[PDB]
Amino acid sequence: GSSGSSGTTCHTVKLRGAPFNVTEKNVMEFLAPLKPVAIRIVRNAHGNKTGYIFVDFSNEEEVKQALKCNREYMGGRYIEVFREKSGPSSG
Repeated sequence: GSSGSSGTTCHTVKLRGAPFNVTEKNVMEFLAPLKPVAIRIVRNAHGNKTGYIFVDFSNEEEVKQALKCNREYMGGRYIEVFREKSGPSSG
């Protein structure tokens, strides 16, 4: 209703290029030593991990550092980290 006001959002990071045997653990060790708040795995329509994992953090730093770990390899596939400007996605 005629809204629109900039407001710092909850920093969020996205991870893609993960195998089928990927879990919250892998993400933790991948994002480590950083420690996120909640690791939400993108479950496609038919429930399937299609190279996509939403991870949130407490302080911006943790996130800013998360980007550092770019062009990495875990599980058995190339991973690409991206900073989600918006932030929240679920709902």
